[PDB]
Amino acid sequence: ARTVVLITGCSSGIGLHLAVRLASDPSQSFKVYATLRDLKTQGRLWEAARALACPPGSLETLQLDVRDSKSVAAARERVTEGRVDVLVCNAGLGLLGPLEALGEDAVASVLDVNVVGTVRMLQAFLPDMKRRGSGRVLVTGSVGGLMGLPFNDVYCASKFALEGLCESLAVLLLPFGVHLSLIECGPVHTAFMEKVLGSPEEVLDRTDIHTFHRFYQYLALSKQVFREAAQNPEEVAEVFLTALRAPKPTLRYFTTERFLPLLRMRLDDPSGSNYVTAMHREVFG
Amino acid sequence: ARTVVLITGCSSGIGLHLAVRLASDPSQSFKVYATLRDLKTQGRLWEAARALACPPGSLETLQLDVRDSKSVAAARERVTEGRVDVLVCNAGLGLLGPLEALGEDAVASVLDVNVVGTVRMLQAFLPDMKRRGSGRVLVTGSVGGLMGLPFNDVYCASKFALEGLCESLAVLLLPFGVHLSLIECGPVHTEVLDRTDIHTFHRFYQYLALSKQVFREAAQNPEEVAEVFLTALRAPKPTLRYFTTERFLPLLRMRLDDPSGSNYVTAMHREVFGD
Ligand SMILES: NC(=O)c1ccc[n+]([C@@H]2O[C@H](COP(=O)([O-])OP(=O)(O)OC[C@H]3O[C@H](n4cnc5c(N)ncnc54)[C@H](O)[C@@H]3O)[C@@H](O)[C@H]2O)c1
Ligand SMILES: NC(=O)c1ccc[n+]([C@@H]2O[C@H](COP(=O)([O-])OP(=O)(O)OC[C@H]3O[C@H](n4cnc5c(N)ncnc54)[C@H](O)[C@@H]3O)[C@@H](O)[C@H]2O)c1
Repeated sequence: ARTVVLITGCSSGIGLHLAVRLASDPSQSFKVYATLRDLKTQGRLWEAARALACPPGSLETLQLDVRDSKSVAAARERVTEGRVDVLVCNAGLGLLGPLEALGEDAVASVLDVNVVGTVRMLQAFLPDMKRRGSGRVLVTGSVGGLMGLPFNDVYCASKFALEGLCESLAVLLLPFGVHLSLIECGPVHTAFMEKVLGSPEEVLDRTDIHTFHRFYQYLALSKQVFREAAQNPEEVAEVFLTALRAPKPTLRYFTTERFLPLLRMRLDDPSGSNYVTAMHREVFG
Repeated sequence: ARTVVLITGCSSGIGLHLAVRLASDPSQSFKVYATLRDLKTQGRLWEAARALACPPGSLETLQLDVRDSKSVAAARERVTEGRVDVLVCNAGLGLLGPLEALGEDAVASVLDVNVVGTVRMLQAFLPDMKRRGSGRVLVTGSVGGLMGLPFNDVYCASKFALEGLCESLAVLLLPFGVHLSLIECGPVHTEVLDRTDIHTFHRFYQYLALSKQVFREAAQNPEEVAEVFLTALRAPKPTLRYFTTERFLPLLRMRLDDPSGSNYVTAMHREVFGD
Protein backbone atom coordinates (compact mmCIF):
# COMPACT_ATOMS: atom_id res chain seq x y z
CA ALA A 1 0.00 0.00 0.00
CA ARG A 2 1.32 3.57 0.61
CA THR A 3 1.93 4.94 4.13
CA VAL A 4 4.84 2.80 5.41
CA VAL A 5 4.37 2.02 9.12
CA LEU A 6 6.90 0.08 11.21
CA ILE A 7 6.02 -1.26 14.62
CA THR A 8 8.30 -2.85 17.25
CA GLY A 9 6.89 -5.49 19.66
CA CYS A 10 4.20 -7.39 17.79
CA SER A 11 3.58 -11.04 18.85
CA SER A 12 0.84 -9.83 21.18
CA GLY A 13 -1.02 -6.86 22.65
CA ILE A 14 -0.85 -3.26 21.45
CA GLY A 15 1.77 -4.11 18.79
CA LEU A 16 -0.21 -7.04 17.30
CA HIS A 17 -3.49 -5.13 17.37
CA LEU A 18 -2.08 -1.79 16.22
CA ALA A 19 -0.47 -3.80 13.36
CA VAL A 20 -3.44 -5.73 12.01
CA ARG A 21 -5.80 -2.74 12.50
CA LEU A 22 -3.69 -0.76 10.05
CA ALA A 23 -2.94 -3.68 7.68
CA SER A 24 -6.72 -4.28 7.57
CA ASP A 25 -7.85 -0.65 7.35
CA PRO A 26 -10.38 -0.36 4.53
CA SER A 27 -8.81 2.63 2.73
CA GLN A 28 -5.87 0.29 2.03
CA SER A 29 -3.53 3.12 2.97
CA PHE A 30 -0.51 1.81 4.83
CA LYS A 31 1.87 -1.10 4.41
CA VAL A 32 2.67 -2.45 7.84
CA TYR A 33 6.05 -3.85 8.90
CA ALA A 34 5.12 -5.81 12.04
CA THR A 35 8.44 -6.55 13.71
CA LEU A 36 8.80 -9.11 16.43
CA ARG A 37 11.76 -9.73 18.72
CA ASP A 38 11.68 -13.34 17.84
CA LEU A 39 10.09 -14.33 14.57
CA LYS A 40 9.16 -17.81 15.87
CA THR A 41 6.31 -16.31 17.90
CA GLN A 42 4.38 -14.81 14.95
CA GLY A 43 1.55 -17.23 14.37
CA ARG A 44 -0.75 -15.08 16.52
CA LEU A 45 -0.11 -11.95 14.39
CA TRP A 46 -0.72 -14.07 11.26
CA GLU A 47 -4.13 -15.44 12.31
CA ALA A 48 -5.04 -12.03 13.66
CA ALA A 49 -4.27 -10.70 10.18
CA ARG A 50 -6.28 -13.40 8.46
CA ALA A 51 -8.99 -13.00 11.01
CA LEU A 52 -9.42 -9.40 9.78
CA ALA A 53 -8.28 -10.30 6.28
CA CYS A 54 -5.47 -7.88 5.73
CA PRO A 55 -5.19 -7.93 1.94
CA PRO A 56 -1.98 -9.70 0.81
CA GLY A 57 1.11 -7.46 0.96
CA SER A 58 -0.32 -5.05 3.53
CA LEU A 59 1.83 -6.63 6.15
CA GLU A 60 5.29 -8.13 6.40
CA THR A 61 6.92 -9.17 9.69
CA LEU A 62 10.68 -8.77 10.44
CA GLN A 63 12.96 -9.74 13.39
CA LEU A 64 13.72 -6.64 15.52
CA ASP A 65 15.26 -7.05 18.97
CA VAL A 66 15.44 -3.53 20.39
CA ARG A 67 18.23 -4.82 22.57
CA ASP A 68 20.26 -5.51 19.42
CA SER A 69 21.57 -2.50 17.62
CA LYS A 70 22.51 -4.62 14.59
CA SER A 71 19.16 -6.25 14.77
CA VAL A 72 17.69 -2.73 14.34
CA ALA A 73 20.08 -1.82 11.56
CA ALA A 74 19.14 -5.16 9.98
CA ALA A 75 15.33 -4.59 10.08
CA ARG A 76 15.69 -1.23 8.41
CA GLU A 77 17.37 -2.35 5.16
CA ARG A 78 14.65 -4.90 4.83
CA VAL A 79 12.19 -2.01 4.40
CA THR A 80 11.77 -1.97 0.60
CA GLU A 81 10.21 1.46 0.04
CA GLY A 82 13.25 3.21 1.48
CA ARG A 83 11.26 5.24 3.94
CA VAL A 84 9.22 4.97 7.10
CA ASP A 85 6.14 7.19 7.20
CA VAL A 86 5.12 6.28 10.72
CA LEU A 87 7.52 4.42 13.02
CA VAL A 88 5.71 3.04 16.11
CA CYS A 89 7.77 2.54 19.29
CA ASN A 90 6.01 -0.20 21.23
CA ALA A 91 8.24 -2.91 22.64
CA GLY A 92 8.08 -2.84 26.41
CA LEU A 93 8.78 -4.88 29.56
CA GLY A 94 7.11 -4.52 32.96
CA LEU A 95 8.78 -5.13 36.39
CA LEU A 96 6.56 -5.37 39.53
CA GLY A 97 8.02 -5.83 43.06
CA PRO A 98 9.57 -4.62 46.31
CA LEU A 99 12.52 -2.46 45.16
CA GLU A 100 15.18 -4.50 46.97
CA ALA A 101 13.87 -7.83 45.56
CA LEU A 102 14.39 -7.13 41.83
CA GLY A 103 17.21 -8.83 39.94
CA GLU A 104 20.12 -6.70 38.68
CA ASP A 105 19.72 -8.38 35.23
CA ALA A 106 16.04 -7.40 35.24
CA VAL A 107 16.53 -3.71 36.16
CA ALA A 108 18.97 -3.69 33.29
CA SER A 109 16.73 -5.44 30.69
CA VAL A 110 13.79 -3.16 31.60
CA LEU A 111 15.90 -0.01 30.96
CA ASP A 112 17.71 -1.61 27.98
CA VAL A 113 14.39 -2.50 26.28
CA ASN A 114 12.24 0.33 27.51
CA VAL A 115 14.77 3.13 27.42
CA VAL A 116 17.79 2.11 25.40
CA GLY A 117 15.45 0.32 22.95
CA THR A 118 13.54 3.47 21.87
CA VAL A 119 16.89 5.24 21.75
CA ARG A 120 18.39 2.71 19.35
CA MET A 121 15.07 2.73 17.48
CA LEU A 122 14.91 6.51 16.96
CA GLN A 123 18.59 6.67 16.18
CA ALA A 124 18.21 4.29 13.30
CA PHE A 125 14.99 5.81 11.89
CA LEU A 126 14.85 9.54 12.82
CA PRO A 127 17.71 10.76 10.60
CA ASP A 128 16.05 9.84 7.33
CA MET A 129 12.69 11.32 8.36
CA LYS A 130 14.53 14.56 9.28
CA ARG A 131 16.05 14.55 5.72
CA ARG A 132 12.68 14.13 4.04
CA GLY A 133 11.26 16.63 6.48
CA SER A 134 8.28 14.35 6.92
CA GLY A 135 7.90 11.44 9.31
CA ARG A 136 5.84 10.35 12.29
CA VAL A 137 7.08 8.56 15.45
CA LEU A 138 4.51 7.06 17.85
CA VAL A 139 5.55 5.96 21.34
CA THR A 140 3.47 3.97 23.73
CA GLY A 141 3.10 5.92 26.95
CA SER A 142 2.02 4.67 30.35
CA VAL A 143 0.29 6.50 33.27
CA GLY A 144 3.47 5.31 35.00
CA GLY A 145 5.57 7.83 32.99
CA LEU A 146 3.49 10.71 34.38
CA MET A 147 2.98 9.63 37.96
CA GLY A 148 4.79 7.26 40.35
CA LEU A 149 3.29 3.90 41.24
CA PRO A 150 4.18 2.03 44.40
CA PHE A 151 6.06 -1.18 43.66
CA ASN A 152 6.82 -0.27 40.02
CA ASP A 153 9.79 1.98 40.60
CA VAL A 154 12.08 0.60 37.88
CA TYR A 155 9.16 0.36 35.43
CA CYS A 156 8.29 3.90 36.42
CA ALA A 157 11.77 5.27 35.66
CA SER A 158 11.72 3.81 32.20
CA LYS A 159 8.27 5.15 31.49
CA PHE A 160 9.41 8.41 33.05
CA ALA A 161 12.71 8.17 31.13
CA LEU A 162 10.62 7.93 27.93
CA GLU A 163 8.97 11.30 28.42
CA GLY A 164 12.39 12.72 29.14
CA LEU A 165 13.69 11.51 25.74
CA CYS A 166 10.58 12.41 23.80
CA GLU A 167 9.76 15.93 24.99
CA SER A 168 13.49 16.59 24.62
CA LEU A 169 13.62 15.48 20.99
CA ALA A 170 10.25 17.07 20.30
CA VAL A 171 11.66 20.52 20.95
CA LEU A 172 14.38 19.92 18.47
CA LEU A 173 12.14 18.13 15.96
CA LEU A 174 9.52 20.90 15.69
CA PRO A 175 11.01 22.63 12.64
CA PHE A 176 11.80 19.38 10.82
CA GLY A 177 8.20 18.32 10.18
CA VAL A 178 8.88 14.98 12.01
CA HIS A 179 6.13 14.74 14.68
CA LEU A 180 6.69 12.94 17.97
CA SER A 181 3.70 11.82 20.05
CA LEU A 182 3.59 9.68 23.20
CA ILE A 183 0.41 7.59 23.54
CA GLU A 184 -0.15 7.48 27.31
CA CYS A 185 -2.29 4.45 28.21
CA GLY A 186 -3.80 3.58 31.65
CA PRO A 187 -4.10 -0.15 32.40
CA VAL A 188 -4.48 -2.09 29.11
CA HIS A 189 -5.75 -5.70 29.13
CA THR A 190 -2.78 -7.54 27.55
CA ALA A 191 -0.88 -9.88 29.98
CA PHE A 192 1.97 -7.41 29.99
CA MET A 193 1.71 -7.91 33.79
CA GLU A 194 1.28 -11.70 33.45
CA LYS A 195 4.97 -11.65 32.50
CA VAL A 196 5.67 -9.51 35.61
CA LEU A 197 5.41 -11.03 39.11
CA GLY A 198 7.87 -13.20 41.05
CA SER A 199 6.23 -15.62 43.56
CA PRO A 200 5.58 -15.13 47.29
CA GLU A 201 8.74 -17.08 48.18
CA GLU A 202 10.99 -14.84 46.04
CA VAL A 203 9.28 -11.76 47.43
CA LEU A 204 9.26 -13.37 50.90
CA ASP A 205 12.97 -14.15 51.08
CA ARG A 206 13.81 -10.92 49.31
CA THR A 207 12.15 -8.44 51.65
CA ASP A 208 10.73 -7.46 55.02
CA ILE A 209 7.44 -8.77 56.38
CA HIS A 210 5.95 -5.28 56.54
CA THR A 211 6.85 -4.58 52.90
CA PHE A 212 5.94 -8.11 51.98
CA HIS A 213 2.57 -7.10 53.43
CA ARG A 214 2.17 -3.83 51.45
CA PHE A 215 2.88 -5.55 48.15
CA TYR A 216 -0.14 -7.94 48.29
CA GLN A 217 -2.23 -5.05 49.41
CA TYR A 218 -1.15 -3.10 46.29
CA LEU A 219 -1.47 -6.23 44.25
CA ALA A 220 -5.02 -6.71 45.42
CA LEU A 221 -5.68 -2.99 44.77
CA SER A 222 -4.16 -3.05 41.32
CA LYS A 223 -6.06 -6.14 40.22
CA GLN A 224 -9.32 -4.42 41.14
CA VAL A 225 -8.21 -1.36 39.18
CA PHE A 226 -7.35 -3.69 36.33
CA ARG A 227 -10.63 -5.52 36.24
CA GLU A 228 -12.48 -2.22 36.63
CA ALA A 229 -10.65 0.00 34.23
CA ALA A 230 -8.24 -1.61 31.77
CA GLN A 231 -8.97 -0.88 28.09
CA ASN A 232 -8.86 -3.32 25.23
CA PRO A 233 -5.79 -3.41 22.99
CA GLU A 234 -8.05 -2.53 20.09
CA GLU A 235 -9.17 0.66 21.89
CA VAL A 236 -5.59 1.83 22.36
CA ALA A 237 -5.03 0.71 18.75
CA GLU A 238 -7.51 3.39 17.76
CA VAL A 239 -5.57 6.02 19.69
CA PHE A 240 -2.30 5.70 17.73
CA LEU A 241 -4.60 5.82 14.71
CA THR A 242 -6.15 9.18 15.53
CA ALA A 243 -2.88 10.87 16.56
CA LEU A 244 -1.52 9.15 13.48
CA ARG A 245 -4.25 10.80 11.44
CA ALA A 246 -4.07 14.30 13.05
CA PRO A 247 -2.31 16.91 10.82
CA LYS A 248 -0.57 18.82 13.54
CA PRO A 249 -0.10 16.37 16.36
CA THR A 250 0.29 17.10 20.07
CA LEU A 251 3.04 15.60 22.22
CA ARG A 252 0.58 13.50 24.17
CA TYR A 253 -2.60 11.59 23.34
CA PHE A 254 -4.61 10.14 26.24
CA THR A 255 -6.09 6.65 25.81
CA THR A 256 -8.39 7.58 28.73
CA GLU A 257 -9.28 10.66 30.81
CA ARG A 258 -9.40 8.05 33.61
CA PHE A 259 -6.36 9.18 35.55
CA LEU A 260 -6.64 12.81 34.29
CA PRO A 261 -7.66 14.33 37.65
CA LEU A 262 -4.74 12.67 39.37
CA LEU A 263 -2.38 13.76 36.56
CA ARG A 264 -3.65 17.29 37.35
CA MET A 265 -3.24 17.16 41.08
CA ARG A 266 0.47 16.56 40.47
CA LEU A 267 1.01 19.38 38.10
CA ASP A 268 -0.92 21.55 40.57
CA ASP A 269 1.40 20.62 43.59
CA PRO A 270 5.14 21.27 42.94
CA SER A 271 6.27 20.07 46.33
CA GLY A 272 4.94 16.73 45.06
CA SER A 273 3.81 16.20 48.61
CA ASN A 274 0.10 16.36 47.79
CA TYR A 275 0.32 13.75 45.07
CA VAL A 276 2.35 11.49 47.34
CA THR A 277 -0.34 11.81 49.98
CA ALA A 278 -3.13 10.73 47.75
CA MET A 279 -1.41 7.91 45.91
CA HIS A 280 -0.23 6.51 49.19
CA ARG A 281 -3.76 6.86 50.55
CA GLU A 282 -5.45 5.51 47.48
CA VAL A 283 -3.08 2.59 47.34
CA PHE A 284 -2.58 1.59 50.92
CA GLY A 285 -5.49 3.57 52.38
CA ALA B 1 29.19 11.72 65.97
CA ARG B 2 25.49 10.65 65.71
CA THR B 3 23.69 11.48 62.42
CA VAL B 4 25.54 9.15 60.13
CA VAL B 5 25.41 10.42 56.53
CA LEU B 6 26.65 8.44 53.46
CA ILE B 7 27.24 10.63 50.30
CA THR B 8 28.26 9.70 46.73
CA GLY B 9 30.32 11.71 44.23
CA CYS B 10 32.14 13.96 46.72
CA SER B 11 35.58 14.86 45.27
CA SER B 12 34.16 18.03 43.72
CA GLY B 13 30.94 20.02 43.46
CA ILE B 14 27.87 19.39 45.58
CA GLY B 15 29.36 16.16 47.00
CA LEU B 16 32.47 18.07 48.26
CA HIS B 17 30.49 21.07 49.55
CA LEU B 18 27.69 18.91 51.08
CA ALA B 19 30.19 16.50 52.64
CA VAL B 20 32.18 19.14 54.55
CA ARG B 21 29.44 21.70 55.39
CA LEU B 22 27.84 18.82 57.25
CA ALA B 23 31.09 17.70 58.82
CA SER B 24 31.68 21.27 60.02
CA ASP B 25 28.10 21.97 61.07
CA PRO B 26 28.30 23.75 64.49
CA SER B 27 26.09 21.26 66.29
CA GLN B 28 28.89 18.76 65.76
CA SER B 29 26.27 16.14 64.93
CA PHE B 30 26.79 14.41 61.58
CA LYS B 31 29.31 11.62 60.93
CA VAL B 32 30.26 11.98 57.23
CA TYR B 33 30.96 9.01 55.03
CA ALA B 34 32.05 11.01 51.98
CA THR B 35 32.62 8.44 49.20
CA LEU B 36 34.49 8.95 45.91
CA ARG B 37 34.95 7.06 42.70
CA ASP B 38 38.72 7.43 42.61
CA LEU B 39 40.38 8.07 46.00
CA LYS B 40 43.27 9.44 44.02
CA THR B 41 41.04 12.50 43.47
CA GLN B 42 40.40 13.22 47.14
CA GLY B 43 42.66 16.17 47.99
CA ARG B 44 40.18 19.04 47.83
CA LEU B 45 37.77 17.15 50.10
CA TRP B 46 40.38 16.69 52.80
CA GLU B 47 41.71 20.13 51.98
CA ALA B 48 38.20 21.63 52.29
CA ALA B 49 37.52 19.72 55.51
CA ARG B 50 40.99 20.47 56.89
CA ALA B 51 40.52 24.12 55.85
CA LEU B 52 37.05 23.96 57.39
CA ALA B 53 37.72 22.75 60.99
CA CYS B 54 36.01 19.34 61.12
CA PRO B 55 35.74 17.29 64.34
CA PRO B 56 38.32 14.53 64.33
CA GLY B 57 36.40 11.48 63.07
CA SER B 58 33.52 13.57 61.77
CA LEU B 59 34.67 12.81 58.19
CA GLU B 60 35.86 9.65 56.44
CA THR B 61 36.02 8.61 52.81
CA LEU B 62 35.22 5.26 51.11
CA GLN B 63 35.66 4.16 47.45
CA LEU B 64 32.26 3.57 45.92
CA ASP B 65 31.52 3.22 42.16
CA VAL B 66 27.74 3.29 41.94
CA ARG B 67 28.07 1.10 38.81
CA ASP B 68 29.26 -1.76 40.93
CA SER B 69 26.89 -3.64 43.12
CA LYS B 70 29.91 -5.21 44.79
CA SER B 71 31.58 -1.82 45.27
CA VAL B 72 28.24 -0.61 46.73
CA ALA B 73 28.06 -3.55 49.17
CA ALA B 74 31.52 -2.99 50.66
CA ALA B 75 31.01 0.76 51.10
CA ARG B 76 27.96 -0.25 52.99
CA GLU B 77 29.96 -2.82 54.92
CA ARG B 78 32.36 -0.04 55.92
CA VAL B 79 29.79 2.01 57.90
CA THR B 80 30.90 1.02 61.44
CA GLU B 81 28.03 2.74 63.23
CA GLY B 82 25.48 0.17 61.90
CA ARG B 83 22.69 2.54 60.76
CA VAL B 84 22.65 5.23 58.01
CA ASP B 85 20.59 8.26 59.05
CA VAL B 86 21.12 10.15 55.78
CA LEU B 87 22.11 8.49 52.48
CA VAL B 88 22.87 11.13 49.86
CA CYS B 89 22.38 9.84 46.38
CA ASN B 90 24.40 12.36 44.37
CA ALA B 91 26.58 10.80 41.57
CA GLY B 92 25.58 11.93 38.06
CA LEU B 93 26.80 12.29 34.48
CA GLY B 94 25.68 14.62 31.62
CA LEU B 95 25.61 13.47 27.95
CA LEU B 96 25.16 16.12 25.28
CA GLY B 97 24.36 16.10 21.65
CA PRO B 98 22.71 15.12 18.49
CA LEU B 99 20.96 11.92 19.50
CA GLU B 100 21.90 9.92 16.35
CA ALA B 101 25.44 11.06 17.07
CA LEU B 102 25.51 9.51 20.56
CA GLY B 103 27.28 6.25 20.94
CA GLU B 104 25.53 3.22 22.45
CA ASP B 105 28.21 3.02 25.18
CA ALA B 106 27.87 6.71 26.19
CA VAL B 107 24.16 6.18 26.18
CA ALA B 108 24.35 3.08 28.43
CA SER B 109 26.84 4.58 30.93
CA VAL B 110 24.68 7.64 31.59
CA LEU B 111 21.76 5.25 32.27
CA ASP B 112 23.96 3.08 34.46
CA VAL B 113 25.42 5.88 36.60
CA ASN B 114 22.40 8.14 36.88
CA VAL B 115 19.63 5.60 37.13
CA VAL B 116 20.99 2.08 37.87
CA GLY B 117 23.47 3.59 40.41
CA THR B 118 20.64 5.17 42.49
CA VAL B 119 18.72 1.88 42.30
CA ARG B 120 21.76 0.07 43.76
CA MET B 121 22.30 2.46 46.70
CA LEU B 122 18.62 2.40 47.49
CA GLN B 123 18.49 -1.38 47.44
CA ALA B 124 21.78 -1.49 49.43
CA PHE B 125 20.31 0.99 51.98
CA LEU B 126 16.41 1.15 52.28
CA PRO B 127 15.73 -2.23 53.94
CA ASP B 128 17.81 -1.30 57.01
CA MET B 129 16.04 2.05 57.20
CA LYS B 130 12.65 0.32 56.78
CA ARG B 131 13.70 -1.80 59.82
CA ARG B 132 14.67 1.18 61.98
CA GLY B 133 11.55 2.86 60.58
CA SER B 134 13.83 5.86 60.20
CA GLY B 135 16.07 7.39 57.57
CA ARG B 136 16.10 10.27 55.11
CA VAL B 137 17.12 9.79 51.46
CA LEU B 138 18.09 13.01 49.71
CA VAL B 139 18.56 12.67 45.97
CA THR B 140 20.36 15.20 43.75
CA GLY B 141 17.79 15.90 41.02
CA SER B 142 17.88 18.15 38.01
CA VAL B 143 15.89 20.66 36.05
CA GLY B 144 16.39 18.51 32.95
CA GLY B 145 14.65 15.76 34.91
CA LEU B 146 11.69 18.13 35.20
CA MET B 147 11.39 19.02 31.50
CA GLY B 148 12.75 18.33 28.06
CA LEU B 149 15.96 19.87 26.76
CA PRO B 150 17.17 19.94 23.19
CA PHE B 151 20.40 18.06 22.64
CA ASN B 152 20.07 16.33 26.06
CA ASP B 153 17.57 13.53 25.44
CA VAL B 154 19.55 10.71 27.11
CA TYR B 155 20.39 12.89 30.05
CA CYS B 156 16.90 14.16 30.38
CA ALA B 157 15.65 10.54 30.26
CA SER B 158 18.10 9.53 32.98
CA LYS B 159 17.09 12.42 35.16
CA PHE B 160 13.39 11.89 34.36
CA ALA B 161 14.03 8.21 35.19
CA LEU B 162 15.23 9.47 38.59
CA GLU B 163 11.99 11.37 39.30
CA GLY B 164 9.63 8.46 38.65
CA LEU B 165 11.95 6.09 40.54
CA CYS B 166 11.96 8.40 43.52
CA GLU B 167 8.39 9.41 43.11
CA SER B 168 7.56 5.71 43.30
CA LEU B 169 9.38 4.97 46.60
CA ALA B 170 8.04 8.21 48.08
CA VAL B 171 4.53 6.71 48.06
CA LEU B 172 5.50 3.31 49.56
CA LEU B 173 8.13 4.42 52.07
CA LEU B 174 5.62 6.84 53.61
CA PRO B 175 4.57 4.48 56.35
CA PHE B 176 8.01 3.17 57.26
CA GLY B 177 9.36 6.40 58.73
CA VAL B 178 11.66 6.91 55.68
CA HIS B 179 11.58 10.09 53.67
CA LEU B 180 12.74 10.75 50.14
CA SER B 181 13.53 14.04 48.46
CA LEU B 182 15.00 15.50 45.34
CA ILE B 183 17.04 18.61 45.44
CA GLU B 184 16.12 19.91 41.97
CA CYS B 185 18.97 21.93 40.48
CA GLY B 186 19.70 24.40 37.63
CA PRO B 187 23.17 24.96 36.14
CA VAL B 188 25.72 24.71 39.03
CA HIS B 189 29.37 25.87 38.73
CA THR B 190 31.54 22.75 38.96
CA GLU B 191 31.83 11.94 15.61
CA VAL B 192 29.19 14.65 15.61
CA LEU B 193 29.85 15.97 12.13
CA ASP B 194 30.12 12.39 10.87
CA ARG B 195 27.08 11.09 12.76
CA THR B 196 24.52 13.83 11.96
CA ASP B 197 22.94 15.95 9.12
CA ILE B 198 23.59 19.69 8.36
CA HIS B 199 20.41 21.26 9.77
CA THR B 200 20.62 19.09 12.88
CA PHE B 201 24.32 20.16 12.98
CA HIS B 202 23.78 23.93 13.09
CA ARG B 203 20.95 23.75 15.69
CA PHE B 204 23.30 21.71 17.70
CA TYR B 205 25.97 24.44 17.47
CA GLN B 206 23.40 27.20 17.91
CA TYR B 207 22.17 25.43 21.07
CA LEU B 208 25.59 25.01 22.57
CA ALA B 209 26.59 28.63 22.20
CA LEU B 210 23.40 29.98 23.80
CA SER B 211 23.61 27.34 26.51
CA LYS B 212 27.09 28.32 27.68
CA GLN B 213 25.75 31.90 27.95
CA VAL B 214 22.80 30.86 30.13
CA PHE B 215 24.81 28.62 32.44
CA ARG B 216 27.07 31.48 33.34
CA GLU B 217 23.91 33.60 33.68
CA ALA B 218 22.23 30.94 35.86
CA ALA B 219 24.81 28.75 37.49
CA GLN B 220 24.80 28.91 41.30
CA ASN B 221 27.49 27.60 43.70
CA PRO B 222 27.70 24.15 45.26
CA GLU B 223 27.75 26.05 48.58
CA GLU B 224 24.27 27.22 47.67
CA VAL B 225 22.99 23.77 46.59
CA ALA B 226 24.24 22.14 49.78
CA GLU B 227 22.32 24.78 51.68
CA VAL B 228 19.10 23.44 50.13
CA PHE B 229 20.10 19.85 50.95
CA LEU B 230 20.67 20.95 54.58
CA THR B 231 17.32 22.75 54.85
CA ALA B 232 15.63 19.61 53.52
CA LEU B 233 17.69 17.52 55.93
CA ARG B 234 16.28 19.51 58.82
CA ALA B 235 12.66 19.43 57.60
CA PRO B 236 10.56 17.55 60.11
CA LYS B 237 8.12 17.15 57.19
CA PRO B 238 10.38 17.00 54.17
CA THR B 239 8.65 17.07 50.87
CA LEU B 240 9.39 15.01 47.73
CA ARG B 241 11.03 18.00 46.05
CA TYR B 242 13.03 21.01 47.19
CA PHE B 243 14.26 23.62 44.70
CA THR B 244 17.57 25.41 44.70
CA THR B 245 16.02 28.18 42.59
CA GLU B 246 12.84 29.69 41.13
CA ARG B 247 14.21 30.69 37.73
CA PHE B 248 12.59 27.51 36.32
CA LEU B 249 9.36 27.77 38.26
CA PRO B 250 7.34 29.62 35.62
CA LEU B 251 8.32 27.14 32.89
CA LEU B 252 7.64 24.45 35.41
CA ARG B 253 4.09 25.76 35.96
CA MET B 254 3.61 26.12 32.21
CA ARG B 255 4.41 22.45 31.57
CA LEU B 256 2.00 21.31 34.29
CA ASP B 257 -0.60 23.55 32.62
CA ASP B 258 -1.01 21.94 29.18
CA PRO B 259 -1.05 18.15 29.53
CA SER B 260 -0.65 17.65 25.77
CA GLY B 261 2.97 18.97 25.96
CA SER B 262 2.29 21.34 23.08
CA ASN B 263 2.80 24.72 24.79
CA TYR B 264 6.04 23.67 26.42
CA VAL B 265 7.45 22.31 23.21
CA THR B 266 6.67 25.69 21.63
CA ALA B 267 7.81 27.83 24.55
CA MET B 268 11.04 25.86 24.81
CA HIS B 269 11.75 25.63 21.05
CA ARG B 270 11.25 29.41 21.12
CA GLU B 271 13.52 29.91 24.09
CA VAL B 272 16.50 28.02 22.61
CA PHE B 273 16.08 29.13 19.03
CA GLY B 274 14.51 32.64 19.32
CA ASP B 275 13.47 33.10 15.68
N1 LIG C 1 -0.40 -3.74 29.25
C1 LIG C 1 -0.66 -2.56 29.82
O1 LIG C 1 -1.57 -2.42 30.64
C2 LIG C 1 0.17 -1.39 29.29
C3 LIG C 1 -0.22 -0.10 29.64
C4 LIG C 1 0.36 1.05 29.07
C5 LIG C 1 1.51 0.92 28.28
N2 LIG C 1 2.01 -0.39 28.00
C6 LIG C 1 3.18 -0.46 27.11
O2 LIG C 1 2.72 -0.97 25.82
C7 LIG C 1 3.78 -1.75 25.24
C8 LIG C 1 3.33 -3.15 24.91
O3 LIG C 1 2.76 -3.70 26.09
P1 LIG C 1 1.55 -4.78 26.02
O4 LIG C 1 0.60 -4.47 27.05
O5 LIG C 1 1.27 -4.92 24.56
O6 LIG C 1 2.42 -6.09 26.46
P2 LIG C 1 2.92 -7.36 25.56
O7 LIG C 1 4.07 -7.91 26.30
O8 LIG C 1 1.71 -8.12 25.28
O9 LIG C 1 3.51 -6.69 24.20
C9 LIG C 1 4.86 -6.09 24.26
C10 LIG C 1 5.61 -6.48 23.00
O10 LIG C 1 6.99 -5.97 23.00
C11 LIG C 1 7.77 -6.90 23.69
N3 LIG C 1 9.22 -6.92 23.81
C12 LIG C 1 9.86 -7.26 24.95
N4 LIG C 1 11.16 -7.28 24.76
C13 LIG C 1 11.39 -6.97 23.49
C14 LIG C 1 12.57 -6.84 22.73
N5 LIG C 1 13.77 -7.03 23.24
N6 LIG C 1 12.48 -6.50 21.42
C15 LIG C 1 11.26 -6.31 20.89
N7 LIG C 1 10.12 -6.40 21.60
C16 LIG C 1 10.16 -6.75 22.89
C17 LIG C 1 7.01 -8.21 23.72
O11 LIG C 1 7.71 -9.29 23.10
C18 LIG C 1 5.78 -8.00 22.85
O12 LIG C 1 6.03 -8.40 21.50
C19 LIG C 1 4.98 -1.54 26.16
O13 LIG C 1 5.54 -0.22 25.89
C20 LIG C 1 4.24 -1.44 27.50
O14 LIG C 1 5.07 -0.94 28.51
C21 LIG C 1 1.28 -1.53 28.45
N1 LIG D 1 26.23 21.01 38.02
C1 LIG D 1 25.00 21.25 37.48
O1 LIG D 1 24.85 22.25 36.77
C2 LIG D 1 23.93 20.22 37.86
C3 LIG D 1 22.58 20.45 37.64
C4 LIG D 1 21.58 19.60 38.14
C5 LIG D 1 21.93 18.35 38.64
N2 LIG D 1 23.29 18.05 38.74
C6 LIG D 1 23.69 16.72 39.24
O2 LIG D 1 24.76 16.83 40.23
C7 LIG D 1 25.36 15.52 40.32
C8 LIG D 1 26.86 15.60 40.25
O3 LIG D 1 27.28 16.90 40.78
P1 LIG D 1 27.97 17.85 39.63
O4 LIG D 1 26.94 18.05 38.59
O5 LIG D 1 28.61 18.98 40.31
O6 LIG D 1 29.07 16.77 39.15
P2 LIG D 1 30.63 16.47 39.32
O7 LIG D 1 31.13 15.89 38.04
O8 LIG D 1 31.27 17.71 39.84
O9 LIG D 1 30.70 15.34 40.50
C9 LIG D 1 31.84 14.44 40.54
C10 LIG D 1 31.82 13.35 41.59
O10 LIG D 1 30.96 12.25 41.15
C11 LIG D 1 31.75 11.42 40.30
N3 LIG D 1 31.19 10.12 39.90
C12 LIG D 1 30.99 9.70 38.64
N4 LIG D 1 30.50 8.47 38.62
C13 LIG D 1 30.36 8.10 39.89
C14 LIG D 1 29.90 6.92 40.51
N5 LIG D 1 29.49 5.89 39.79
N6 LIG D 1 29.89 6.86 41.85
C15 LIG D 1 30.32 7.89 42.60
N7 LIG D 1 30.76 9.00 42.05
C16 LIG D 1 30.79 9.13 40.70
C17 LIG D 1 33.17 11.54 40.72
O11 LIG D 1 33.65 10.40 41.47
C18 LIG D 1 33.15 12.62 41.83
O12 LIG D 1 33.18 11.85 43.04
C19 LIG D 1 24.66 14.69 39.23
O13 LIG D 1 23.36 14.22 39.70
C20 LIG D 1 24.36 15.80 38.20
O14 LIG D 1 23.45 15.28 37.25
C21 LIG D 1 24.27 19.02 38.48
